[PDB]
Amino acid sequence: MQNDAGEFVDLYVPRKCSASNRIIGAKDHASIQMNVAEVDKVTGRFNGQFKTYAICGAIRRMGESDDSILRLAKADGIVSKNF
Amino acid sequence: SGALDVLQMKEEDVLKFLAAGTHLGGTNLDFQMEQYIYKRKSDGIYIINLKRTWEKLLLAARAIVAIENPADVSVISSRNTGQRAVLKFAAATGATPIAGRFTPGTFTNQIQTAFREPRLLVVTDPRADHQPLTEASYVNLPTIALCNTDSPLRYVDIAIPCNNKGAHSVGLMWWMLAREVLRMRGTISREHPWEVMPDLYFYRDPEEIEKEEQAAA
Amino acid sequence: AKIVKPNGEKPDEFESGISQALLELEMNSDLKAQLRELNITAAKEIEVGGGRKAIIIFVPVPQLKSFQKIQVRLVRELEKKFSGKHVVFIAQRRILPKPTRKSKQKRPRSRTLTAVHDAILEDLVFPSEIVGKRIRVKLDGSRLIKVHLDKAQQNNVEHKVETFSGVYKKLTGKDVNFEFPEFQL
Amino acid sequence: PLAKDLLHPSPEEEKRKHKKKRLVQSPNSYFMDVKCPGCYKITTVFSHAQTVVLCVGCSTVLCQPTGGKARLTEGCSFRRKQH
Amino acid sequence: GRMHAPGKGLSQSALPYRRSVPTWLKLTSDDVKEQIYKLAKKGLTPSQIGVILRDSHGVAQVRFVTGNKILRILKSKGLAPDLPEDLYHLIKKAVAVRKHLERNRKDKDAKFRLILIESRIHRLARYYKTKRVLPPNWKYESSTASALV
Amino acid sequence: VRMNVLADALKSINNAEKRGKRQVLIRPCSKVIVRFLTVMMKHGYIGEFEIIDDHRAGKIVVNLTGRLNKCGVISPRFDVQLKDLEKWQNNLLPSRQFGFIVLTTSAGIMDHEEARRKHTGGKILGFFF
RNA sequence: GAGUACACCGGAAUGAUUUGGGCGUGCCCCC
RNA sequence: UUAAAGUUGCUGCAGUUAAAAAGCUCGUAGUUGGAUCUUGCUCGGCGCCGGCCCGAAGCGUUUACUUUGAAAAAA
Repeated sequence: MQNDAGEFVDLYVPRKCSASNRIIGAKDHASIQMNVAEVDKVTGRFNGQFKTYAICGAIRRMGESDDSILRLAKADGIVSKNF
Repeated sequence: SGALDVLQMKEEDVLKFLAAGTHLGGTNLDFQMEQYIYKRKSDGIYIINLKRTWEKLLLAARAIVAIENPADVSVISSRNTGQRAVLKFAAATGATPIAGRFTPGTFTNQIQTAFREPRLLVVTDPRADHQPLTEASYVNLPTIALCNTDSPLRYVDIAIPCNNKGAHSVGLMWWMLAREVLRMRGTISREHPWEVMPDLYFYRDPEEIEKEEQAAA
Repeated sequence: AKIVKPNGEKPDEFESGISQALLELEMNSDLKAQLRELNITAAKEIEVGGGRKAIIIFVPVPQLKSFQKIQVRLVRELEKKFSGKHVVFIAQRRILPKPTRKSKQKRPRSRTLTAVHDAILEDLVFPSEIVGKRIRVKLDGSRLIKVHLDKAQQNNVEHKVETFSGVYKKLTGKDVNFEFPEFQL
Repeated sequence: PLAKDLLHPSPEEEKRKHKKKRLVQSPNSYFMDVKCPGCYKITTVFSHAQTVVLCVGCSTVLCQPTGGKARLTEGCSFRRKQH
Repeated sequence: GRMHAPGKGLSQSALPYRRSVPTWLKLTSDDVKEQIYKLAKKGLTPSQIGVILRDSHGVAQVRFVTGNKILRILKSKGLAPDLPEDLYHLIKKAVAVRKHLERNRKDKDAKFRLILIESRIHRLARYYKTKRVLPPNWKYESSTASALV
Repeated sequence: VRMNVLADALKSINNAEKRGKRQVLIRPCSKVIVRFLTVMMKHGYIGEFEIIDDHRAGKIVVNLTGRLNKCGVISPRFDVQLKDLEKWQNNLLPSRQFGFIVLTTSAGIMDHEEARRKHTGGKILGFFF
């Protein structure tokens, strides 16, 4: 949140879920810090950099986190295109 | 697995799948497994599509190798079908095993002796291990469950569709998941057959243990 | 020749030349039993995107059904005469104004803007009839209508979709792309 | 599911759905063409014929009314035809 | 749902998208118009004429081959009945039900059905009076069927 | 039976937004409805949307995002003035820094701030925040 | 004229000759 | 007597079990009702050679809604 002065005033900004585009509260303990390791294109070993995501707890509790992770892998191209 | 052609069925993994039986499942449909499947046939056995199983096995391997320290990966089993497989999986990778009678409050109650704060959970079966999935809600634990056609999809993050009722299927898939994570860690090459034994991760009954050790030397 | 006008304007020399081309085709071929009592109203010049061009043929409404059954050979004859200009047949309908309170007999709904545009889009693609239409409303506010056509008569129509888009952009001003579904039919 | 595409479905689930509940109005009927083996010419009969239909010439009946599709007389062949 | 019934039904015609005379059909407007003329001289309802046409003679819909529907042509001649077919069928059903009541006196359910039918015919007759189809002096009583069956 | 088509459309898209579905089917369609989501999509609350154009009342499929809280209607359509607009947005909105009121106006169906800055008003339709 | 297969002509390819039919336009009858 | 009374609820209450939906149906007012339709034809002016444009006597769907003005006693 900004103001009329021109500097930041809020204490911190919360994260965003990557499926329903909602925030994760400070007392919601079902959040995910999933990282998927992308590899080198000619060898296949781990390079060093990660690829992080976040899914809120209500999507887990309904049970659609797996297809959400599959769609994010489809968008990032980590999983195969035809599948 | 990526568009690069180094991480697919070479010639023999599909043959091992058809020999073990990781392709045919139960007899009831699930609404979260409507795409990891092809068709119900006569005798009522649903057939799981295999490339999707391979892609989520690569996805689970990537999620395991993505974290730097392997000592805080809790592998969980309670059923007698996969007691040996998770123990030798933790021996091969360096994971922390729990085999038989998972204690409630292991991740929640902190003053007890059996306490652990891990970072990743790897579950053999969602229906049998419904208690680690409940304890994975209160603390931020992502999970991977080797799911079936008759397994509810609750509090799960990566689902690998397979028949987790035969000992050969679970032993082979735990073994090749260990193979994939040691290949991605940078210790095992893809060019040569390194393999120790697919039967080395297999659970077997004491009666067949007795009769085959009496028949053999 | 065979060019008629509702008002008092003599047709220009280009449309007169294409009319004399129509008269030498009817004098050439043995179609004089039915093309003799048919007329062409007007034509225009359309500069589509790229190095191509196209023409629109205005046909009056009450004998359009006579033009439908002979359309399959006239288009081929005008491509064999001059292949550097794609031809289409468009029925000419006028648009009556809205009945505002500033300004009379009732305006029929066959002459309204939506009906005229629907009939023009229907008559624009004769060898492939419309099987479905969807409308895209883009983020800036502009609209986009996509047209689905049947799988029949695809070998000679797929190279005309840019010309169809150019004609419909020139006449109406709405961006239209064409697609070919195959699973339903 | 969470993210199911409604822009274009597979034709299989289009065929399982009810005709009013489809994405576009498509009937579940067609026109068929049958002929008597003892006769010579071809008559076009609707699929739900709903009444006793006779070929002109008064030789043989063709269809019998049922609850759904009409029962064809034996020895008569039909073709699925598209306009 | 229904008007006088508690049940709900989803069963009606579903006309296709495409508005075109089919290519396999080899009939113009004039011969099918003359066939409609002949079956009107037979003495059928527009529903019966339409189902006979689409059953035997291979037409998708008359509205897609002619410029209008059946009843406008039937009123363009002038032999179409002064009583519309819906309200005529309601009178026929009502007089059949009433004739069932003068022999079965102790039948309350059939009396209830007759009350529902009289409600239907009044509700349709006020619409036909509103749309200026019938004379305003026309009304239906319990003993007026011999003038209009 | 169905009387307020916009109320049914906004109840359906509110249920779809609550359950996290990315797309939803709206069975009838109107110019007032497509203008209402034109206002919403110009304001950035939603994304792309198609119109299933057929020979009946059309169908609308939308590409929802997570920037939407609630869609509502005001039934029946009360008329407002420029004086009473602040009375409506004081008790109909969660805050004075965001959220909009869509009302029918002779200059076009549009939000409350444009109607304030061109000095006209009319009958009310609904709200979104 | 038959319409399940047949007895035949006028256009058009090469001066003169003519290539199996059916009406459900796409698969059905005689080899 | 007013606020607290969101215990008179138009904003803004309740009707399975605390106060409560007629036994059920039909039925005239009253209420609420599906989608679609994008300005011109007798007198004379700021200019000019029988004339161009503009101005205008006359007319150019009625309603609700919305916006600007008038008229609106003082305390």
